[PDB]
Amino acid sequence: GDRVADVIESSIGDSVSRALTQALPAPTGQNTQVSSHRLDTGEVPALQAAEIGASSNTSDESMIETRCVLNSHSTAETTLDSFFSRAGLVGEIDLPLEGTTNPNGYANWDIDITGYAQMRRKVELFTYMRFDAEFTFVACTPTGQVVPQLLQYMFVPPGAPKPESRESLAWQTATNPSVFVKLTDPPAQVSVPFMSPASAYQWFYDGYPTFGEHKQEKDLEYGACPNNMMGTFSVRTVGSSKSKYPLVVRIYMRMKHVRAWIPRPMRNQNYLFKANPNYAGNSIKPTGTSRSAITTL
Amino acid sequence: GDRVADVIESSIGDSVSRALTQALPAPTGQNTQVSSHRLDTGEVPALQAAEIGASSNTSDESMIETRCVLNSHSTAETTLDSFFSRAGLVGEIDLPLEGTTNPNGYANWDIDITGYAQMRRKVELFTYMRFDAEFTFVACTPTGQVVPQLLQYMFVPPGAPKPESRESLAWQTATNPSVFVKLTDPPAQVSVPFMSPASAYQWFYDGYPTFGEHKQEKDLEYGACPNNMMGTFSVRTVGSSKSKYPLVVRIYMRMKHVRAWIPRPMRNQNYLFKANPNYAGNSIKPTGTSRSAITTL
Amino acid sequence: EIGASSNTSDESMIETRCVLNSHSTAETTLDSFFSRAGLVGEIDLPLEG
Amino acid sequence: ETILEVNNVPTNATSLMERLRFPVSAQAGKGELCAVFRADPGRDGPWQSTMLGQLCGYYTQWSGSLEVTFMFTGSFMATGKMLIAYTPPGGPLPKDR
Amino acid sequence: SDRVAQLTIGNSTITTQEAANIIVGYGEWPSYCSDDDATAVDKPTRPDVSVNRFYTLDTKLWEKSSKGWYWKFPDVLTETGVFGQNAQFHYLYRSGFCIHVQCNASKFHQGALLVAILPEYVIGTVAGGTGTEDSHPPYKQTQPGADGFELQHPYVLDAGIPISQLTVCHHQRINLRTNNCATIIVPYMNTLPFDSALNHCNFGLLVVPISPLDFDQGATPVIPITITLAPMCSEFAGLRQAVTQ
Amino acid sequence: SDRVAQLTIGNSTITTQEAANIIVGYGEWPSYCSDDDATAVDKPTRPDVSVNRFYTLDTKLWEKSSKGWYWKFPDVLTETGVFGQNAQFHYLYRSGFCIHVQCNASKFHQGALLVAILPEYVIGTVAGGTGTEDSHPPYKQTQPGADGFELQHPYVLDAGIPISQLTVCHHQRINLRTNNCATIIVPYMNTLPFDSALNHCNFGLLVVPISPLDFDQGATPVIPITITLAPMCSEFAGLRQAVTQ
Amino acid sequence: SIWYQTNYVVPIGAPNTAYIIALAAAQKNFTMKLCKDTSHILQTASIQ
Ligand SMILES: CCCCCCCCCCCCC/C=C\[C@H](O)[C@H](N)CO
Ligand SMILES: CCCCCCCCCCCCC/C=C\[C@H](O)[C@H](N)CO
Repeated sequence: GDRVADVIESSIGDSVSRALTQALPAPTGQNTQVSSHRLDTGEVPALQAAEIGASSNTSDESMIETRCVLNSHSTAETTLDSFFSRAGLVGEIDLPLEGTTNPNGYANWDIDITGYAQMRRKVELFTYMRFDAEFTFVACTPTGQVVPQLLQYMFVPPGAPKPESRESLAWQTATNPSVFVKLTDPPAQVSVPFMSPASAYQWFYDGYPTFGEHKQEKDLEYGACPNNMMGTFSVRTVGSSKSKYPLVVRIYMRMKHVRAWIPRPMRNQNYLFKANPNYAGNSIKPTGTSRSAITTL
Repeated sequence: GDRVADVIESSIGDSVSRALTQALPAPTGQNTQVSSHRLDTGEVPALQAAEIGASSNTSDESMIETRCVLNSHSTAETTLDSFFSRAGLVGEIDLPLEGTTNPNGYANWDIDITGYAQMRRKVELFTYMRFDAEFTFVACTPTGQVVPQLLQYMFVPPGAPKPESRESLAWQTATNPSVFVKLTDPPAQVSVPFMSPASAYQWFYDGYPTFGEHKQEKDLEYGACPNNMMGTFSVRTVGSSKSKYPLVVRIYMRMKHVRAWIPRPMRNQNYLFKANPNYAGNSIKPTGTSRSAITTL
Repeated sequence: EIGASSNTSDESMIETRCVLNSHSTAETTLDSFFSRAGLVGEIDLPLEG
Repeated sequence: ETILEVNNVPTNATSLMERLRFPVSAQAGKGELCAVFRADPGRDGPWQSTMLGQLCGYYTQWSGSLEVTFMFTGSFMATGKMLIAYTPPGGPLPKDR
Repeated sequence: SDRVAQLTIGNSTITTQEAANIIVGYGEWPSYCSDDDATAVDKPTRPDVSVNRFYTLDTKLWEKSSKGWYWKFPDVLTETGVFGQNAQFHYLYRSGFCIHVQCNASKFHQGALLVAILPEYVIGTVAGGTGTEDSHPPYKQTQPGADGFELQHPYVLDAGIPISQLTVCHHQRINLRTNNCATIIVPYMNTLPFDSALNHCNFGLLVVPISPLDFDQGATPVIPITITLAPMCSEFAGLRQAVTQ
Repeated sequence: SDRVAQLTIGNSTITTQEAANIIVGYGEWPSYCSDDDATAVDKPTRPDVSVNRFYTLDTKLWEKSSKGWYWKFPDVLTETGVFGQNAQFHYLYRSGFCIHVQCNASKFHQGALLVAILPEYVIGTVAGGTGTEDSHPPYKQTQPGADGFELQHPYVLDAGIPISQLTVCHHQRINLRTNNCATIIVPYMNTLPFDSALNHCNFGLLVVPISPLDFDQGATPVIPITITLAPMCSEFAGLRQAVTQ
Repeated sequence: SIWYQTNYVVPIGAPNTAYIIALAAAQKNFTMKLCKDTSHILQTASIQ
């Protein structure tokens, strides 16, 4: 029941996203047209204004004398599908016999793919990502030796009970997904869906997850997105007793059906911690290498 | 540009005043129909619920055995036109020769019609009133004697300069309206429009006119509507010298084209001040007279 | 006391907006809830004991 | 609808039936507090006593509206009025009505 | 199908099992201001659910020797919620109201309350008793907030006008044998389409026991009364800094 | 017909005589949330003029040895106006923004500023310098309000990412020979249709002098920079008591 | 949270105290996702 003119003539409730742009097919590189000399006034395609924040709309047809070039170079290798569907190391778990880390035949590894710099920097180019994945578990001895041993790879989502030992009752995998493998067999390989409560993962969360006063005590919460905590990956030696082969499981993740939003500046400083864009402020390095003089190369 | 359903299905901006009622013509009193005996169950027109806040919808056709009466009694004397178009005293100004009130041949009287109880209580039955008026000035001597004297009746609206004496330069009435009369002639009588900035006068203003802290110092502002302060009525003896006839001007106001909103309880206690519903709390009187016993008349 | 459950809504109890729910009921099926291999037995064939 | 046991105060054996109903006595009329409980089904609290709170343990993510039905188990001549408020997130424990 | 009611507006809901009916004040529903009637050119903000919802003020105890209480509108909601911040941040205001008064008691209690809406309930003074002093009421008593103020002389409503004729305004009666709620829906009443919420009060809400509460000891002696009220069709205009008074 | 602009939204108006143009962020205009994309069933309040209007935060002085400043959004407007009360009174929030940065100087001054919008500008620490400590930034520095916070290491934007590649986000450049304003229109950016204004910050606004300010003495040495920003297409949902942090 | 709006009123003879029974459910728009193994029930080993 709308009667006044201040609500009939309104734009409130306009859910349609008005865009200035339009994605057009670019299967090949842009071709070049033939260009001649211009000796005129008024039109100046070389003078720009970067103050507008836009980029140069210039060409080489407008700036030099060019020939017709038919470009048959494909733009198919710069897709996200090709750039990210390359299995990289995201984790590495050791099941030693003795020591300090995991001397009791089991190990839990909380999923963060931000422990090795090669795959981190490649995903931290973007702010939001939505992808399926394919994990692959390459288990072996420190020496690389392959051994006849049976393992159990359990996925423990959030809320589910983490196993406290090797003979714990969570390994029964009644509703949790698990995988059994021999190491004499090939590496395991499972495909995974997009499992977050949000429409995408996000490697940078500018804010705090919990309400309340924010003191120096619980300051470690800054940047923690629980929409990214997909849980825990556990691994044991299937048995009632101690094994005799030390083991190392390496995890290799490959994305599929990738979508990404909001590119960022790529990191030029060295990572130091996980899920934390900290740096060494004493040893700041330039993102390039130096000269001695600007006139001499 | 309305797209969501939470704004298409809305009633926001519905300016039409949805009323449950309808004014129908009632020129005469309601006629009576013939009624008989009823000896039935289910229908009980005498049992009501005043808890609903409504009034009894009963009849005498439903409660006694009645005859057909054709009522030819008119409802034309209870109109506001008839009830208020009766000229009553609203003010009384004295122009004595000596004394304390106005010994200098002029007198200003700020317009409030709430100085005599007979016309006040009759307008204070309502909360809002919008009317034209007709003022009438009956000037004479204390003894009632009529004398050959010329007067000037100036209306001084708000903002306009009040006259400080008889020979002041505001009496020149260049844009202000004035009236000259002899007292040997009939009473003056001018018609007046509805002159307020609001859509109606209001005899009760529940609030303060000025912003700011409200202390005991400026507590007299409570109830002051400046939408009712139509100004000042001034009167002098036209002359450069002192008169010799003492005078009393009486003002008699009559409404026309009356409209009124929101009836109120009529006052049962005595007025004490102007524009102020105060009472003597020690001598509270009932709005009726008493008995000695409820069983004996 | 009837033993039935509340037939109420949020359309009847608060002022709501049109929400088009595209959440699937396909994971609460018995097919999905039970087709998950779990341990039901464990047998030991020792040498002695 | 199954029983949401708000009065999860007792711990011993005999008073485990006290845990399914919370009391309503006469007060001084100053708008006091009767009871409070979180609206989180999978969290450890009153909802563990509900089928919703036990099936949601077998799942990791949930979405939708909830119902809470309160039934008065007092005399027919008893009468009263109560305010059952839902405080969305961010809201601390209210100190007053 | 009349003694039960569910008043749903916004994110709030009042259920009643012992209602009488709903009174609509002067036969008009609350509404928004037309373009014919408006004068201010600013576009008003119309927040539809954050301020149009039920608020709950405080409780008053109906004792034997209770005389009555009044609550001035919209002074009740100028320190309460998103309504009372917009009223501070804006200069103008326009809303109707749905008032709801609750008083529950047994079938062995008895009493009656008159719940009336009096527009422009200007307050008077006892003039020192003698009638000589042109005294004026304080700000504590004129606009007392949501804790209300009690009447000293409820026969004359502390203004010289009698309680008997107050049923010419809106009213319902809370008879503890018959009902425990009273719903009055009030439109906007003013000579002006808009006015300031902090200086002008549009009406007052009177709650007066005409019949005294009575019960035999053994029963519950504490019988509260709670005022519960919703703005309706609210509008705000004229935006500047926040001022309280 | 490009160097002049009048940005009118609400009861506010910014005139410019030395503009470049208006940047629309990622080619999307601010909008409201669809029924497909929404999940919360509550009806959101959409106040159209009381919060969609230009606010003016504070001034920063461009000196010779200035390094840069950042302002986190919507932390700038949580203690300011009718916007910052609804954000307190509600749990959710959704709005775009129109940022406007002013820096006026003569035709004998020179300098350049980069004015960039970086989403999810997470802040890093120097790790004690050595790189051994997993230190974390305080609340003063993460969310500093409308008085902003200055950068210590602006080459890496205090997050280990270089200033050079920041022109892949939204940006304009304030070249004192060419312009004195920079208008960026930002949509709502989140994985979620709604989020809380008090815990999550959607983006940061970086203001960095790439070229140092220079003038000969005799001129005016005080060159302020003022941030002026309007919410657009704002929406609120989930009403409870007001909480500040 | 549950607050006394008015009071719990009772006549002579009837009991001065009662009890309320809460009954929780869900609605037609409720959905669950990503099946796991429950955590708020554990088991002491050595069944039989
Ligand atoms: C049988 C074993 C299957 C194991 C399946 C593991 C599920 C993992 C899903 C991929 C999660 C994406 C990466 C997670 C988010 C981010 O790296 C961090 N949590 C946030 O910095
Ligand atoms: C030549 C002389 C003409 C005099 C005309 C006088 C104009 C008066 C217009 C009628 C005003 C209505 C009465 C005024 C309002 C109330 O009585 C009080 N001011 C408020 O209590």
